[PDB]
Amino acid sequence: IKVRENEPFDVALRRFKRSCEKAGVLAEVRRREFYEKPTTERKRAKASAVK
Amino acid sequence: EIDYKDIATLKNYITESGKIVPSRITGTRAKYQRQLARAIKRARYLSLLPYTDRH
Amino acid sequence: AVVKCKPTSPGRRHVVKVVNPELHKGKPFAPLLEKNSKSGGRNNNGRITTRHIGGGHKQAYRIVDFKRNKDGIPAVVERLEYDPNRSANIALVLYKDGERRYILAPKGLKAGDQIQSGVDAAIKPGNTLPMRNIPVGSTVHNVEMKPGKGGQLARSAGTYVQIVARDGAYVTLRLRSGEMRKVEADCRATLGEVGNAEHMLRVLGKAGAARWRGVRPTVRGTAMNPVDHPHGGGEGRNFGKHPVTPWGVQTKGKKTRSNKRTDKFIVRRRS
Amino acid sequence: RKQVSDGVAHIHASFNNTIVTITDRQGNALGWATAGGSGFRGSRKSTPFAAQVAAERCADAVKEYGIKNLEVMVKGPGPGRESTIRALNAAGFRITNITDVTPIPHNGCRPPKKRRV
Amino acid sequence: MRHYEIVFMVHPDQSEQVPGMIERYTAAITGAEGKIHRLEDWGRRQLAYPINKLHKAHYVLMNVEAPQEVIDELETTFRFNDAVIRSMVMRTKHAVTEAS
Amino acid sequence: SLSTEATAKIVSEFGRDANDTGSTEVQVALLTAQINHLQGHFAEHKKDHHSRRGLLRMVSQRRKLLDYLKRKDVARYTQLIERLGLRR
RNA sequence: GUUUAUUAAAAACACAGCACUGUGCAAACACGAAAGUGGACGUAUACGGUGUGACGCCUGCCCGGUGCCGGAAGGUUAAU
RNA sequence: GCUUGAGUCUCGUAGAGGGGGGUAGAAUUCCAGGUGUAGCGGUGAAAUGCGUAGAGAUCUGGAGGAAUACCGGUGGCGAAGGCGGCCCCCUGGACGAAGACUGACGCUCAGGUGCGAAAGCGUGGGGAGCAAACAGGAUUAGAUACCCUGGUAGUCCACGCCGUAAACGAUGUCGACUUGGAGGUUGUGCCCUUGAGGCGUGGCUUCCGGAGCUAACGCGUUAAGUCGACCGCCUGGGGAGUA
Repeated sequence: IKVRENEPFDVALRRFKRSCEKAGVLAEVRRREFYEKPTTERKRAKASAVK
Repeated sequence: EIDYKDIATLKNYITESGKIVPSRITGTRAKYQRQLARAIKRARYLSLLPYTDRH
Repeated sequence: AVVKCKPTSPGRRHVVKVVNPELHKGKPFAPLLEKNSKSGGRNNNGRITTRHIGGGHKQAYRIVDFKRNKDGIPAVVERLEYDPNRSANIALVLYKDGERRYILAPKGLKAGDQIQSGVDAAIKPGNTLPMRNIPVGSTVHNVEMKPGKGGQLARSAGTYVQIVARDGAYVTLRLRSGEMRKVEADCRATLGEVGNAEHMLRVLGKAGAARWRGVRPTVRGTAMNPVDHPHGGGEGRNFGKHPVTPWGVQTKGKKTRSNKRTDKFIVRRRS
Repeated sequence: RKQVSDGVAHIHASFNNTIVTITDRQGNALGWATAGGSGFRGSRKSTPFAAQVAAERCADAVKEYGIKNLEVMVKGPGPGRESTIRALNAAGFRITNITDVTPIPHNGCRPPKKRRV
Repeated sequence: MRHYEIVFMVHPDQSEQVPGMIERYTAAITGAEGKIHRLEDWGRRQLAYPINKLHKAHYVLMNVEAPQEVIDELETTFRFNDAVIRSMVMRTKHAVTEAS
Repeated sequence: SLSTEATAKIVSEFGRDANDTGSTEVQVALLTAQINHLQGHFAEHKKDHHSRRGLLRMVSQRRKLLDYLKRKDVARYTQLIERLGLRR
């Protein structure tokens, strides 16, 4: 979660949060408890991941 | 993997923010991913490892 | 155990009893009994001061130990008994030096059960000890308000008081009312909650049951003439007035606490 | 006044508004500025521009403290946050840490239903 | 008589009462003719997260074979004792003796 | 299920010898032992509807074997249910 | 069940049950120039007041008026 | 009588199978307090709502309830409904390896009995979040809706009831035979284990396809192919799964 750097620093370059929290994990927990849509969203996500 | 007190090994199999790493990344056949995770959780109860990095 | 009576003869149709097989079927312990003469609701002037009281069954008073002074001596619960003067049951207990006393019976307490009053008592239900030694967030009954005086809070059946704070020489207590009250922390209190909760589930069923607990009928105000009650009169049913006591003071809302002496000790009124 | 010389910039980016609070290391606030309090009410208070002018305006109003070092703590998602920390090192601050402190439940409370728009 | 692995943290300020406790606990095991296989005192070790805040605490690893009743009263001993925070007793995984 | 020492004891009591562990009296007695032990378990719990399904498999299977042994040798049947205290 | 002893026994009163409201104990409340007493040797699962009146299905909308509860900013406001 | 069906015993394996008890960490809400100050929240835009009685933000302490991120996977277990932190206790089943034992003890099953999501009902608790009803704000021609702000039953626990679902692989159960390929998961045997290998042999499962079948679509060794046993059900649409 943290970053620090010594005096050679210019830019933020914190892409630790395109790794874990920001993009998916908080936008996922904005909306409803189903049990049902996730079983089919994961079903078609794993059925789309195919050659 | 079988053991939870070896937190060097467990600390390899965990990310920088306390989260268990998927076997999609680290190899780790599923039996040992299950033993692994369960050992990580037993270690987080004992405060050998952290649950997160914002305690 | 609550029991609906079978509806033979109306009068029994709606009765729910609270039976208790663990109460002592027999005579109470005699040298802790005394005469309790019934008053009728009438003061030393003869006048009815509290209305609706009178008749009912003859009752003998049972000296219940509210103080719990025998400190450090253990006591085994000899039995549980029916007390007519209270909602709760009383436990007759026997100290190790051969002295029997009646206490209010807490919830889990059966016959053959160790209780122990005093500072170094174990924290388990039935043990009276000062509230600077009880943990915060514990259900506690038979609470003293002044040290040494006797228990006055949470005595009625199924009733507890939760200790929520220990700020200094005082403990903040959530009374069963919902009211937060400060009590001095040297005041003893008995652990657990007092134990006949199912008392509130009984339904009495007929008019004579109320009569035999000593509760005479209540004539309602609007049924009277105007000379009697402020509600009075009127050619069929006629209310038209703001509801009052028989002495003209507003019922239905109007707050009647005036103390100013114990307002220091009230952290929050009930709601 | 009181001359703290190190603080924390808690930026609270949400979807509708970013709110920047500059405090000390004890956690006592020294001065705040929101994107909605900088003009542009409404669809324009959730933009990176509004967040950066919110952060410029929060860099002002802590001149009375002589803050030179600060950590940055970032909550929530939002069109803000990224631009926000930029505005902070456009205001002479030595930005030391950038932590992201978004609250994530470990499957706690049930989130609200919504949005059949 | 099955196997158990007991660990328990102790409050750091009562660390000097640690080996005494150990003896008593081990004594309780020998009250039931159960045997104790390893025993480790791991020292005051830094906690990964604060608990009542209280950082660095004193760990004791035990690994006892016993009947389940003395293990149960050992658990209640860990309940009431204010010294010990976080016990954990586990599975058989038949008797171990090694280090980590 | 049942202890190894318990199963060995019942095989030793009901079989022709040890290693005769599949005879009809032996299977019936092992099922009986487990049925009674789980009477103790299901007096408590009472909402372990999954474990009970295993128990009713034991009851039904015991019943099938008693029906077999009844229509093969009735003397073994009467000695068996006499010894196990079943049939009520 | 009770009631107009002596023209009214009833659909009226009562009632169990329900609800609202007051009451933290030196309780509210009542009798009492006061002391005191009843409430109660009870303690909110208790006690007082008010309405409705077993049980079953239910109890909709209105807070502008009158009351009550709460608020404290401003206006007005006694003795001094 | 016999062992190739069915079952018992020995040793292990994997598992969110069940029931009871305990505990842990994040987060939401509330309460008390510190800093601090003019907005916060919300939306397509707004307003209702909260806020100088000091909100929102932020830090500290506390209470409480529910759910258990990451692992997590057309992964696993269960007859089905379903089951997801960690630990203990009680307990069911499955599968594998070699050997021993019983000896057809088997398959299906009308009536019968049991289990059976969710909502609902009864009694007693609990009540943080979410949220039918409800209220207000908008939107609109209207808006008893979608959207916003609140919000009660309910959701949670104990015991009892109900007895249903697109309770669905829209595919009854049991058994036998019939070309293949790529995986997943869990056992086991053999070989320089010369490593994250090579060769087999089981259990469960996913995708694609051959013959065959099928109205077609598709199914395709887990069949909707080729057969056998027993059960359940169908007979034009509506009326009506109603009286």
